[PDB]
This record gives sequence, C-alpha cells and structure tokens, in this order.
Amino acid sequence: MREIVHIQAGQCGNQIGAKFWEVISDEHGIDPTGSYHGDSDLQLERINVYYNEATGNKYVPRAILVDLEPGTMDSVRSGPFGQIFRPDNFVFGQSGAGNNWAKGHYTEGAELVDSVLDVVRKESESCDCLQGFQLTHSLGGGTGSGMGTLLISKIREEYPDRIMNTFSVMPSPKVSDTVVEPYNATLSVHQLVENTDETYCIDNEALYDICFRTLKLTTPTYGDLNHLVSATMSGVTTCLRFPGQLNADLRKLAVNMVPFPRLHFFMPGFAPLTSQYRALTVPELTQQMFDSKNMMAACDPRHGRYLTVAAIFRGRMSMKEVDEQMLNVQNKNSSYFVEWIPNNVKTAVCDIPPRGLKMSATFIGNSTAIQELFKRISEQFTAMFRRKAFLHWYTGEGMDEMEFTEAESNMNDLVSEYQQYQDA
Amino acid sequence: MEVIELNKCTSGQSFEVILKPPSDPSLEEIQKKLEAAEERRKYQEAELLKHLAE
Amino acid sequence: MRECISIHVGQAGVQIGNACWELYCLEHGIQPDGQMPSDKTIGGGDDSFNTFFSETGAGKHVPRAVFVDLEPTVIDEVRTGTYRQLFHPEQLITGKEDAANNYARGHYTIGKEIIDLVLDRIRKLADQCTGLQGFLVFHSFGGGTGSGFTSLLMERLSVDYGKKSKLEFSIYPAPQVSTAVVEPYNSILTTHTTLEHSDCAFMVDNEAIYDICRRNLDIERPTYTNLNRLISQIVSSITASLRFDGALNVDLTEFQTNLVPYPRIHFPLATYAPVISAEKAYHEQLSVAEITNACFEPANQMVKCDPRHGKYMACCLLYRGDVVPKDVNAAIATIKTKRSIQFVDWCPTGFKVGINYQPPTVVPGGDLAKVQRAVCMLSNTTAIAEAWARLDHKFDLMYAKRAFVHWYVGEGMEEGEFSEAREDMAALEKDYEEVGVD
Amino acid sequence: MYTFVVRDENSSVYAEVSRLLLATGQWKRLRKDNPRFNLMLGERNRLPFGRLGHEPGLVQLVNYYRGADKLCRKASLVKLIKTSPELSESCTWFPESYVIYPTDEREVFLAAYNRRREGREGNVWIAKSGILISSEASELLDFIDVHVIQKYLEKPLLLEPGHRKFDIRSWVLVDHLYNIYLYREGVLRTSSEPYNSANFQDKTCHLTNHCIQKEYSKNYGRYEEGNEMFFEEFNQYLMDALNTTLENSILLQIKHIIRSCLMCIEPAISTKHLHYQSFQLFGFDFMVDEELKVWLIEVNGAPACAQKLYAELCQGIVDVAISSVFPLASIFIKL
Ligand SMILES: Nc1nc2c(ncn2[C@@H]2O[C@H](COP(=O)(O)OP(=O)(O)OP(=O)(O)O)[C@@H](O)[C@H]2O)c(=O)[nH]1
Ligand SMILES: Nc1ncnc2c1ncn2[C@@H]1O[C@H](COP(=O)(O)OP(=O)(O)CP(=O)(O)O)[C@@H](O)[C@H]1O
Ligand SMILES: Nc1nc2c(ncn2[C@@H]2O[C@H](COP(=O)(O)OP(=O)(O)O)[C@@H](O)[C@H]2O)c(=O)[nH]1
Ligand SMILES: [Ca+2]
Ligand SMILES: [Mg+2]
Ligand SMILES: [Mg+2]
Ligand SMILES: [Mg+2]
Repeated sequence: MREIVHIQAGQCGNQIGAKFWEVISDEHGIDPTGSYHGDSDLQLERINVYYNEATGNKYVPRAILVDLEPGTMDSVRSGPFGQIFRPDNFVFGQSGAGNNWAKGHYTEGAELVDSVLDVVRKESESCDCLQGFQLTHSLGGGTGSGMGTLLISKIREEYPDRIMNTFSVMPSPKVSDTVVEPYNATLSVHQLVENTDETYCIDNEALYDICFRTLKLTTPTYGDLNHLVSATMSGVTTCLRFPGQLNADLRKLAVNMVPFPRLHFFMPGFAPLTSQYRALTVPELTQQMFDSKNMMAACDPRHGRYLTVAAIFRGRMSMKEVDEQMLNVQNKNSSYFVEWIPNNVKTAVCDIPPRGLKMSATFIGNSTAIQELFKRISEQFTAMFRRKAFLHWYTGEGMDEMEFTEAESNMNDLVSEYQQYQDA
Repeated sequence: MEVIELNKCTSGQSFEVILKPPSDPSLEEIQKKLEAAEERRKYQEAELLKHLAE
Repeated sequence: MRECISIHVGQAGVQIGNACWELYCLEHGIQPDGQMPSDKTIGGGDDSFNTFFSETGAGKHVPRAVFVDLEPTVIDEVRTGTYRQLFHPEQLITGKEDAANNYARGHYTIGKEIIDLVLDRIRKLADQCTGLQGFLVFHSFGGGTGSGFTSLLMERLSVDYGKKSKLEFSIYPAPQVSTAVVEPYNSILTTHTTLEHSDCAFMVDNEAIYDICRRNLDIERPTYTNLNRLISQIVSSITASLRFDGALNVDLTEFQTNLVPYPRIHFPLATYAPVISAEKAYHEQLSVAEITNACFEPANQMVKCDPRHGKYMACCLLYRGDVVPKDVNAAIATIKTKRSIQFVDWCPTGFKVGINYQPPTVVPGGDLAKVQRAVCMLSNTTAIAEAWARLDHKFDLMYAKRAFVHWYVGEGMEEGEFSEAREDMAALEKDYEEVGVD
Repeated sequence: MYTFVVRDENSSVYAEVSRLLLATGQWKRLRKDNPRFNLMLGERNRLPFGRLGHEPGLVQLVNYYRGADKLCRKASLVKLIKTSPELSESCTWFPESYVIYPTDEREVFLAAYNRRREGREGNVWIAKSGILISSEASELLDFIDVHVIQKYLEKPLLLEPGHRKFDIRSWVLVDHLYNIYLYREGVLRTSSEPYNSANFQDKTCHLTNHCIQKEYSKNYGRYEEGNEMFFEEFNQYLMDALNTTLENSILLQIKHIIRSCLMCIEPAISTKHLHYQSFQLFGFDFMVDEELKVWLIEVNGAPACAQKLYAELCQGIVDVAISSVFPLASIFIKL
C-alpha cells in the first residue's frame, strides 16, 4: 500500500483537481457519498493509493484543498463530488493573492502555509508507506503559482526522500486573465526545476486549440479546457491506480522518464480527443496519441527529439497489436528518438477503459521540443521586464529585481540544456 | 568414440563419451562500503536542508 | 545426502521460484498440503529429494528456500497462493518499499537495512542442514532488488559460508518484457560485484524464452506466467540430478568441475528440446536423434547466440524420459559429421551424459505438452559472450552521456563504480575472445 | 518504408547499392549508429554480428556472412581445402600450397620440393600473404622473413597476339537462402606485357592484377581498355583460336569450383535458422593453363567490380539479395 497525497491550490488547481477526483472516483466505482458500487475487484485492488478507508467502508480522497480565498473552494464543496472530501482538508484564507506570485509565495501565502502543512502531516502519518505527493496548480496566477511552489519547498524540507509530482497549467496570451502571467510562470518554473521530480506541462494554448480546431468548440470555456485536463490526468495516473508492471509507482516512473534531474518536464497526450460511437482501432490509437494535435504542451515534437516516452493503452484489445503498432511508430520515425538511450519507449496496458470510451491511449513524452514552451514564456517575460513593466506589484511585496533576473537566467539555462541534448 | 564411466541405477544412467583427446572482502570491508555510501547520502541531504534553510 | 538452499530475490526471482517449487512438488509427488504419500520414512530421512525438502514430524515436506523482496505484493501472492501451506512464514521476507529499478538503491540504501534479517533467516535453514553444500540464487539482472540486493547477499554469503558453492539462475533483460530503461546499468553493476562470488551462473535471456513461447507454444503475447513455466522446466532439468538418484552432477561442486574450467568464465549456455504446445491436437513424438540435434539450434537456446563462431570448453547432456545410451551415441556421431563443433585445444572433445528415465513433468492445464523424451544441454561456449557485448554496448551509449547516473549517485553510490564495473566487463569480453577466437 | 545503414564508406559496390535503394523512394538511410535498421551494409573488419537480430519488430539483414573469412584469406583457404573431406588433398583444381609462418608445413614443403628437385620438373613457386616468384626454395623463406607458398603455374594459357597471361574474375552472390548466383558477366585481368619464363624479377608480366599493370607496363591499354577483356570477346577468341567455347572449356570448371567451395562452408556460416539473415558478394579469381584447365587461386570477400559492370551487378544485388527479403511496392546463373 503505497499512498499518494494529493494537493490542489488556487482557482485553476482546485477546478481541475475537483474534476480529477470526479473522473477517477467514477472509474473506481465511488459515489459522491464515498460508497463503493462497482462490479470489479480491479477497482479496489489499488484504491488505497488515492483513497483512505473509513468505517462503513467509506472511501475518502487523500486530497488537500488550498486557496487564499474561499470562492472556488465554496464552489467545489457545493459541486457534484463536493461531499466526498474531508472537511478538515479544506484550508483557505480570505485575502486572495491578486494574481501575484509574491503574494502567494512571500506574504499572503506565508501566513497560511503552516496550516496546510499541518493537514499534509496528518495525511502522511496515516500512510502505511507514503510514496509521494502530487500537486495541481496553474503557474500564471498567484496562489497556485506562488503558494503552490512555496508548499513544494516546505514539503521537500519535511519529506526530502519522497517523490514530488505536479500537474502545472502553463499560461497563454490566447487564454489569459492578466498581463503578469509570464512573470508568475517564470518565477514558478525556477522553483519547479529544483523541487519537483516530475512535472506534466499542460499548456492552455494547446487546450484552447484542441477545443477550437479539433473538438469544434466555437467558444471554449475553462470547463471545456478542464475536460481535456481531467481526461489526461486520468490516463497518466492509470498505472498508479491499477495493477501493472510498468511505472507502477512515482519513483519507478521518474527513473524511467528522467535521465537528467532538471529535464523532468513532460509533454502529455491523449487519444481519442473527446469533447462518438465508433471505437478506434489499435493502429488509430497509436497514430493519434503521437500526433502533435493530441499533445497538451503546444510544442511540435518534430522540432526536437524524445529522451523517454511512456505510453498507456486502456480497454480490451490485442496486446500483440499494441506491441506491433508501438514498434511500428518507433521504427518509422527512429530519428526523433535519441539513440544514446536504447529502448526508451515503454508501453503499459490496462484492461479498464475510461468512461464513455471502449479504447483510449495516453501519451507521456520527455521531448527536447518542450524548450519551445519555455522560450515562449521567456520572450513574453523579457518583453515586459526590459522596461520593468508591472514590476511595482512585486516590489511592493518586498521582492527585488534581482530575483526576476535570476529566475529568467535559470529558465534560459533550462532551454539551452534541452538544446544541448537535442543536438547530442 | 569411447564410452567411459558408465553408471546405472533404477532411476536412469550416466556416462561420458569422448570423440577426441585434447590437442574475498571481509565482513568489516563490506560494512565500510555500506556506511561510506550512507554518509554520502547524509551529506547530500544535509546540503539540501542547508540550501532550503537559506 | 547434502542439503541445498534456494534463494529467490526480487519479483523475477520469486515468481520463477513459485513455478519451480510447484513443479518440484509435482515431480516428487508432493501435494500443496505438504504431505508426500510415498515417503515411508515419516518425519525425516536422507533421500535425494531431502536435498531440497526438509520434513516435519507431521509428515510435511518443506522447501529449503527463502523468498526475499523489498516490496510485499509479489510474495503476498505466495502467502495466499496454492502452495501457502508449503512454506513457513519465516521463509518469506518482505520490505515496504522496493528498489525502484535502481541497483544502488537495492544494494546500498535498502540492502543495508534488511541484509542482516535475510542472513538470519538463511542461518535458520542452514542450522537444519547436516551437511549444507551451498546455495541456488534466483534473480533478474534488470531489477533494483534482483541486481542490487543479490550482489550484496552474494558478498555476505561468501563471508558467512566460505566453503559453500553458489549457483545463479539469472534473468537477462529483454525490451519486449522489460520494465526499466536502466536495466543495462543494473545488469553490469551486479555482474561486476557478483562475478567473484558465483561458481556457476545460468543466464536466461527473456528474449529467447519469449520467442520460444511465440514460435513453439503459439502464444501471441507471452506473459510472465508463460515464461516462468518454461524456465521452471529448464531449471528442473538442471537441478534434477540433485533431487534424484544418479551419478552425474550429484552435488553443486560437480557443476563447476564439469562445466567451468576457468572461474570467471562460469556462464554455461542452456539449450532445451522439445518445446511442444499442449493445444497441438496432433503431434509426432520426437526421437533421441531429433531432440539432440535440436540442442545445436540457436532457436532452442536460452540465449540467442551462435556457438559455431565460438569454442566449447565443456558439454553436458541431460535427458529425461525414454532414452538409452546407445541412441545418444548414435545421435552424437551423426551430429558431429553434420555440424560445426569446435572445442578448445586444452579440452577433450566429448559429452558428459545423464539420463533420468522419468519423462518431464508438466503443469496440468499448462502450455507445455507431455513428451516421451526431452533433453537439456549445458555447454560452456564462448559464443555466450555475444550477450555481454550487446549489454555493454547499451551501457556505453547511455553512460557516455551520463544518462540516469544521478539516480545512482543520489543513493550514495560513487560514479567511479560505473567505470569500474564496465572495465571488469571489458576484461571479461577479452577473456572470451582469447579462449574462443584464433 | 525500409531502413538501412552504411558502415563502409570505402566500398564502391555498396555505395552504388545504397544509391539505388534511395532511388526507389522506399528505402530510408539512417545514421550509422542507429540500431533500428532493416539492412546493414557492414564494415570489413570486426563487424558486430553479435548485435544483429535483437531488434523486436525488425527483420534484419547484413551484407556479410559470418565465418566467410575462412574462404577469403590465403592462409585459411589453404587449410580449409587440405582439411575439409569435401575438398581434401585430392583437390585437383587448387595448386599445391603450404602454410609458412615467419620467424607449419615447411617439412612437407621441402619433401614434395625434393620430388621436383632431383626429378627434373619445374620447381617455380610463388609466395603470397609483396610477392616474390622464385625457383629457389631457400630464397623464398628468406623473403617470408603468415605466408603461403604455392606452386607457380609455369604453363598458363597465353592470349594472342602479345603472348599474354591473364586471370579470370567471377562475381558470386549468395543470398539469405544460400542460393549461389554466378554473375553471367566476368572479366579477364590481362598482362599487357609478353610472358617471360626466365625473368621473374619482371613481375609486370607475371602478376596480372590491374594496379601493377597500370604502374609498370608501357603497353597498358594496348590490346583492350585497362587490360580488361570481357566474356564476349574472350569466347570469340576461344572459338577462332582453339575451336571451343568459354562455357565448355572454362565455365563448367568455374561453376564446379564455386559450388564446391561454398557448399563446403555452408553448414558453418548458413543463417537458415538464425535470428538475423546474411548475404555476401564474392570475388573468385581463376587461372587457366595450356590444357584449358581451370585453377582457383583465391577468393575475395570484399571485391570491387569492373567499371563497365557496376550498374548491372549492383542492381542485381538489390533484386535478389535485398528486395527478396524486403519486397518493393536474370543477370545471374543459379548454381
Ligand atoms: N522471466 C521472468 N522475468 C521477469 C519476471 N518478473 C520480472 N522479470 C524481469 O525482470 C526485470 C525487472 O526486474 P524485477 O525482478 O521485476 O525487479 P525487482 O528485483 O523486483 O527489483 P525492484 O522491483 O526494482 O525493487 C525485467 O527485465 C523483467 O522482464 C518473471 O516473473 N519472469
Ligand atoms: N600459383 C600461381 N601461378 C601462377 N600465377 C599466380 C599464382 N598465384 C598468383 N598468381 C598471379 O599473381 C596475381 C596476384 O595473386 P593474388 O590473388 O595473390 O593477388 P591479389 O589477392 O591481391 C589479386 P585480388 O585481390 O584483386 O583478387 C594473380 O593475378 C595471378 O595471375
Ligand atoms: N485550464 C484551466 N486554466 C485555468 C483555470 N482557471 C484559471 N486558469 C489559468 O490559470 C491562470 C490564472 O491563475 P489562477 O489559478 O486563477 O490564480 P490563483 O487562483 O491565484 O492560483 C491563468 O493563466 C488562467 O488561464 C481553469 O479552470 N482551467
Ligand atoms: Ca522421509
Ligand atoms: Mg483566477
Ligand atoms: Mg519489484
Ligand atoms: Mg586478395
């Protein structure tokens, strides 16, 4: 029994976090009341990874809900599966973070962080053998970005030998709330490079384009965007939630996916893209899961090379055909896979498909093309920082310009490091 | 091709056929290695906690 | 009679051990109960099967075996499985957190905390032995536990049991069923540390068994269950001489004497025949000549390589079933005139042959069909160095970029151990070429 | 879409082969270190055969037979013929040869030498491994200080006009099924200088190889382009001068020798039930005496081709050796 402690911070973090728990509770057969009503023991064999057991056989999500304002968490509690969460695990303030990394990380978040760590400690003490943490948050706001990375640092201090994993939503001018999002993102990336083991880069730019171009949604809402995220989060955590051989835990996944400590930012993918009654063939699942249009990071994988790849197929299908198709795409595009990491593509197959689908495939790639994401943020950062625009919001919270310079330099370092292994 | 040393029992038999003739670390040292690696882990962790302290 | 203790390390080691002991019970007529309605000496004895099985006063026959794993779920299936009554709880050792496919984590970090426990449990089995002759260790190359903890265990066993022999059954990593990218690292790290502690090691390439299952058992997508039941048949063929009345390989020492002239070169190639599907409606039983000729086909070997472009140092033929010496010699004579077989100059061109009249035992409802005769050939050929060459090449590709190295360093291992291990493998390859190539 | 790699940039034959493969638009060239290939155009020395056929989902083929070097080295060829019961001492198409190491068959050498010493027979021998032709055995061993001393054919078939000796090169392709394919086009490497049975120092009339002729002969290119006579002209010559054909007088023996050598080594190098497949192009060199008898002198494992014949032969390699294993969307005689 290797438990994971889930944490969701800020507006975005709690919105996608709530939908994540809605999806996987349905997959594990848990109702909004915490009662199990499934018809398969595969649903319960590893349910302790994300759920605690209560008397009366109630299953409670090992989840901690954090925000600097009560708004979104009030909506979550009033939501569909709002009752399933432990009331004590709702930690919130009143001030808000005003889309300001400094407020989340240094001032407002500093006042609340200890009460969150108290809940984290209480959950960890109940774990038979805690394997690590997963955090859901955005990098463009204040609470998820600033207080989220503050939490990560504090958690690493108390649990230095545990795996830290994040689902991090990257900001985009296409789907933007504030002009200071590149500032918050750059400051956050600096933290993630040092203090996480695995980070799934979820690009709001990619999510919008998928809703627009593919799902034919004329006016995508955040709800439409979060549908893609929750589906992606379900697929990527499948190997953790169900009996399997490959990447069955956070540490084994990190060992397979991270050849160099700083290069741990993953480009997720999903197929089929759903917003349909005919099922996809195994060849079709394979072609689409590797297609750029099914990627969630808005980076062209043909503009780089794959260091490591994890693939997860769900549903009843021929594992022989899965092996053949996975070998096919590798042998057909071998140039896009680094040759100094032999057999760097790993495939897992789970028998239980996601809701509404008979077959699905989830893609996890460590590609050097992810540098395009950081380059994008870096340009938007510099465009403002060269004129010190909107800096007063941060210096007013006690920050100095030097901290911005350091964050910028370290992200540019990360970019050049990817380029280094792309040419190697 | 010579058959030699034929041994027979109720369970089976065995023989040899020839086609052609010919033409450390102590318990203490192990402990040292394990402890040396452990202190290296302790040092790396101490450096981390120092970095986080700053 | 001299007792043998089997040690099963990690997932591969444990699950293969499961398949083997199941087969052993079937071969010796032992029920999952532990009772053996043919052993007339109730509550003890010194028969050939007592080498692997101890006896209680209640007539239970208990395997002289220890199962070790740093994660409990695999051994938990042994605790609740068909042969749960067979094993004593003290024989089943489990940790809470595995080695995460990391040699250094299994060897240094977690190994240091559990090694004394395992040795103490091994000590208890040894205390029941009147004359322990040594150990049989089962593990994978690619796993963190199978590679890391085994090498530490082998080191300590040499200290605590200096006069005893140690044989290995090692699973060589294959991408078609592999679960880690760093398995080349783990394989070479564990080979370097274990090399001087193993007297004889039988490598089994997962690639070979996988293809044999597809080709000969018509299994589209072989599982570990399919693989392990085939491996258990080969392991049984090798250990049969320790468990039944005979005069060839009757003790662990004789394995080294018969198969290993040079200490470092202790990796004999196993070749098995025939492998026939149980679903095969119509099958013609293969003769002694046909199954013996099959022993010289790469498709039937446990490790894909070409013995034609190497040299033999020793060769043992282990037959089970309807086989007489006359038919063996007649088969060998014909094969010698049609195949490329070359022994080294300082060794006799010959075969040590062992025959057990009992045909191979198959698991009821398994994939393997019953045959009237089968054979396992153990040959020490330099051609098996092809496996080292493959493994070392993958090592070199990743290590040149220092890929994944930080995971090992982070567990307290020095980076120099990598190059040290690699240098030892380079020397090993050179030894094979010296012995095998003109 | 098939894939291949090139690991011998100095190979003229397979540089053309790789060009043709790309021209089909169905073959893709990978980096020389990329292991995910269907076809390997390997290196001449220390080819990693042990790393072949271990790539799941890939049928892998290599342009060399492992162990074929026994036939393609002078020292090993001698030992192969003398010790193989399929060839044996009773091999009438291979000249008397002995393996002589520098500082062994020295004793048997001098014994059969004395058979010609005081027996009044031509005792001219040639040393090969830098070639010395001498009638003095003591002089040969002086030059050697692994070599092989072979009986020099003192009575070769001489082309007229010019009194010219020559050697015949045949190209042989063995596919993955061990089919023996003799290229219907061969070539005669001729000496453009008159044959002298007394001046062995003048090796330009005794050594028929192309490079030496171009370097030391002032009559290079006089009788034919680059001292290369092809089968059409040579056959016509045999008809006009000796009242016979190339097929009857020479090719029958050549076909016999080729099959004998390759069938002998087949069980040692066949990839019939191997996890990877092999093919290889061989270069057989022959000598013809006055009695129209064919002698084998050596086998080349990595032969070049005649400039005129490169296009046809290389296309034939793609057709029967490569495309036979990897089908796309005769110039050979099957022996
Ligand atoms: N033949 C066979 N191979 C196996 C089996 N289980 C695992 N393997 C192989 O062993 C390697 C993985 O090592 P494991 O034994 O699973 O690892 P472990 O020893 O449990 O060590 P950790 O889990 O890393 O602590 C892979 O190459 C697998 O293909 C099995 O039951 N049979
Ligand atoms: N026993 C013999 N009798 C007569 N001539 C001989 C001979 N052995 C060799 N020669 C001549 O010597 C020449 C070169 O012989 P050899 O085959 O050893 O050189 P080589 O291997 O470099 C030619 P290639 O490599 O292009 O096939 C041949 O062209 C042949 O005419
Ligand atoms: N995909 C997705 N992105 C969101 C959502 N809500 C906010 N964002 C993005 O997150 C950033 C705003 O951060 P937010 O989470 O609102 O700030 P916080 O509440 O202070 O953490 C902007 O880049 C938004 O585009 C959501 O529900 N889904
Ligand atoms: Ca008894
Ligand atoms: Mg907001
Ligand atoms: Mg394990
Ligand atoms: Mg030559």
